Amino acid sequence: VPILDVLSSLRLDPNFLLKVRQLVMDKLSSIRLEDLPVIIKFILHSVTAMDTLEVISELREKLDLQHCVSSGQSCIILLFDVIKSAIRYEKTISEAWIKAIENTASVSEHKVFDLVMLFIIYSTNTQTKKYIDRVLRNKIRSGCIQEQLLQSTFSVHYLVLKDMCSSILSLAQSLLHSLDQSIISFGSLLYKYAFKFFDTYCQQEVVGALVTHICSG
Amino acid sequence: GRWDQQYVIQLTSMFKDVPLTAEEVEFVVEKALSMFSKMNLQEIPPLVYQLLVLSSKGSRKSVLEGIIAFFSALDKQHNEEQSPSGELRHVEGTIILHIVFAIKLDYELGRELVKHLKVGQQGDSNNNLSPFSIALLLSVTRIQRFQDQVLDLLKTSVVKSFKDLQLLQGSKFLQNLVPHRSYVSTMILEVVKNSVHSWDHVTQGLVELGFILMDSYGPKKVLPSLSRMPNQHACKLGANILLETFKIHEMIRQEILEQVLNRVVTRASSPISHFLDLLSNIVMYAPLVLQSCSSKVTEAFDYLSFLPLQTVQR
Amino acid sequence: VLRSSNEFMRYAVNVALQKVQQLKETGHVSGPDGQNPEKIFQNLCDLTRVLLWRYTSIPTSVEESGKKEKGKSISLLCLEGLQKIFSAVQQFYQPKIQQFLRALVSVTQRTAFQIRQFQRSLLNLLSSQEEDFNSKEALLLVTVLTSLSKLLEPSSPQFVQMLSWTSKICKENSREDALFCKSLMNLLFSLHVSYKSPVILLRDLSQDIHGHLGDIDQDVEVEKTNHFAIVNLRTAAPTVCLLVLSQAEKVLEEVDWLITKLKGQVPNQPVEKAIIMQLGTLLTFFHELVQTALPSGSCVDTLLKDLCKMYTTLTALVRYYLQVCQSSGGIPKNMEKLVKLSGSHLTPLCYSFISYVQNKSKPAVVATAMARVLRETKPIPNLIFAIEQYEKFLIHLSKKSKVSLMQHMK
DNA sequence: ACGCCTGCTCTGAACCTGTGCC
DNA sequence: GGCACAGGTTCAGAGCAGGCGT
Repeated sequence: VPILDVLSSLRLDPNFLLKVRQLVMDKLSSIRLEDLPVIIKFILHSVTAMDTLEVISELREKLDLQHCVSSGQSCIILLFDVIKSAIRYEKTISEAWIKAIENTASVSEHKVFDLVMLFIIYSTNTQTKKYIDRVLRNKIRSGCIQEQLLQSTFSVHYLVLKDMCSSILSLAQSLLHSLDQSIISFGSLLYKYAFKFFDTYCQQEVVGALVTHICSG
Repeated sequence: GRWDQQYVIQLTSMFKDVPLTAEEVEFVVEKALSMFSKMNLQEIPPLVYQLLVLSSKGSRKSVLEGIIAFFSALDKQHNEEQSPSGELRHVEGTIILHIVFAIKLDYELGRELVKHLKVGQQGDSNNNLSPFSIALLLSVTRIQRFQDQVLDLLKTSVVKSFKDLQLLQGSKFLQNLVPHRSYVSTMILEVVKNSVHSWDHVTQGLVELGFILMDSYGPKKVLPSLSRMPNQHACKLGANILLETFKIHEMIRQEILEQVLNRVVTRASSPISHFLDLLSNIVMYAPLVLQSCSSKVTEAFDYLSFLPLQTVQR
Repeated sequence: VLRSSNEFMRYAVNVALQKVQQLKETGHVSGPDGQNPEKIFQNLCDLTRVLLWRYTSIPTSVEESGKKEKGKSISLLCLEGLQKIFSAVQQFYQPKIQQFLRALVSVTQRTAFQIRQFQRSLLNLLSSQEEDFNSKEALLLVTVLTSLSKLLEPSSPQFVQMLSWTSKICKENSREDALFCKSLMNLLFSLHVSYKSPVILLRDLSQDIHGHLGDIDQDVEVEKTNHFAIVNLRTAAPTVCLLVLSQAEKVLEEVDWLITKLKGQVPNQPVEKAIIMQLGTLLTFFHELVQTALPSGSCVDTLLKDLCKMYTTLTALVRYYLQVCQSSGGIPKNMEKLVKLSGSHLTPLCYSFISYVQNKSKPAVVATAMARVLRETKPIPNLIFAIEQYEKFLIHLSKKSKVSLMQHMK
């Protein structure tokens, strides 16, 4: 942690700083949880326009969210916030995140984080709204993203997503207007979890949009 | 024949179940609309609901032209009386919401509304739109399909408001001819003034709208008159709406502030004078707020080595 | 000690010019108490008082300096510093323009009182000397008047006498410098238009231009200095041409907008009559310019371009009368009149001028030359195009209101 | 006749020539 | 003949006018 501060404020060669950055990420498995946040910011300040996929790709593999479990959930939130603040501020990072999830359409063993990031990035970043929905259809059609993922997301990460109420449902409304009962199944399950876990306002919006289907669709 | 003022609504709920033609539904509803005038206000909303569900197999142009022409007259008469507010705000609102829950199931309802509220040529926009038409649109921005369409109209109209008036105020010949119909910033602001009685849907649209104008027409030509002034003027407006909005609606003034900070912070990739100039006058009017939003200014400072100097200073 | 050394003075002058220029570019100047707007407002006005007083107390005719030091005359520089002050207070401190003139009753009366001074100064500058007149100081007096003129209220008595005086100066004086003349006419129109349409004015300039330059046919009698005196061989030829047609454009800008809003509608009758009266008057303007022997630069292009834009407005008008005239039986004697002159006087002289200009034919990088000449070949056709597309909507109009408007056309 | 794409028109910036003066 | 201001010229791109699919 402080080392990180010092090596940020010393007068150095960049290749050295890269080397040490990887000397983090190999042991990113191995940080005590509290300390995760503070590193990750550095990594996403240690990004140039050209370093991006490489680092996110490794990180997108490296990062778990499964491993990390009341201080746990608080620290996880801190995490997503820090990310939240990064992704807020680099158009380069948001686009590249998604290009380095869809390049992992291949292994149908890709993980929880690859939803939560989309939903976050949909909510947070708006330029991408078309793109996540394209990817989400293309990936779920492929026999990737399914139940076991989406169930797992809203059983542990409700409190993350509570915030992204309106984001989940903009999506759910985008999915039921489709063909292919695989897609519409997902867009439904969306509504079921949305209505189970969120606020009463979210519940009202669920039934609101259900009616809208029933009378138009 | 004359309708029993008491149960005119209940009679209009009967043509709901009969199969009719266009001419038939049109005749019955234009009479049900003649009847708003000779009623109490609090029963107009459910009548409007039972008009719309009829208008689903009938005239929509007519239903919404009626509600709009009626409330347009109402608000003008409330204005020149000021030169029954605490409930006139409940009706306008409840109606916008009741027409929302319909355009929700009836995507053609929305399209006919929108066609009705086109600028097209600017002479239709100086008889069409209103301080009520626009609360209604800026509720409508909440429908997922409809947000975008709506905003785009408002924004582009906004500019002409500046361009007519700007080109008008160059010239005396033009001022002689036109009897000056209140212009579009004014109207949008009178919404905001009306807003107080807390129809909180319109707000999502305002805030959305407001940063659209500044993000759109910001200083970047400046790091003419034609491509300059009705874009600065536009920007001013964005700012003007939000500051006035921030003053009124204690609920919103968290996420005006964050949405500013957002655009302030990582850029100076692009200029941001305007956002800091707003940011001033936001915090100048009521800076208790940042006590409530303290996490967010904390994590503007964590970029306060990378930020350029003139920004950081201000 | 310091009053003996003239150089010391024109230092502390140049310094002041540097301060005010610095304030324009950034909201603040250099030193301490150069960010606190209050203090800058204080000083500006405190500087102003003295700079005004110098110029007042000491004219430019009391010099013993010669050309080298009259290029940096202490008088001259103080008016340039005035100009930027008056300028840059309107940029920032538009609210305190009252406190600003309280340093020198509403805003407009103080305006007039302050105007008269510079007005008379300029007049004495001009009236006195011809031989080697102060171009610069006369011109930037004109510029200060222009900047500050825009603070008079447009219906005020002081505005009326300003315009009267303005146009009167343009009507009397010779003044061979064209950039000078340019500045006056600019100021005249900028004032004039926010009282009324500037159309007779354009007419008058064109009649004087027609008078002075001569005529296409090499036998038409023209001289009309009588209207406006600040028009020359030198002046009117590249300059008052571009401006007089520039001001015609702003006419037809308003007329295009008029017709867009009118066709929205379908109040009407008065607006049509007004538009046709406008168009009739400035069709006399186009007449005098066409008959003129215009040189072949932007002068000829901007006439031919504006004849296109005259005809395009006439196209929008005729196509307007087609939508509506089917429903009633329209085209009142207003429009019949306009169409008559647009055929009888206008169109055939369009042909005789363009034919004369293209008849007129009296080292080149091949690429640049090819790019230039095939750019410049469009507008003789765009005029013949624009005319024939007028004639189209007139044949359409002739049939679809039951009046044969081709009985007028040759 | 409404939606989508392109290309044209404006706008000012910077470049370097072009010509007048000493 | 060199020293200097003004003009016009090419550019470079923003941002909307209008031809062309359903």
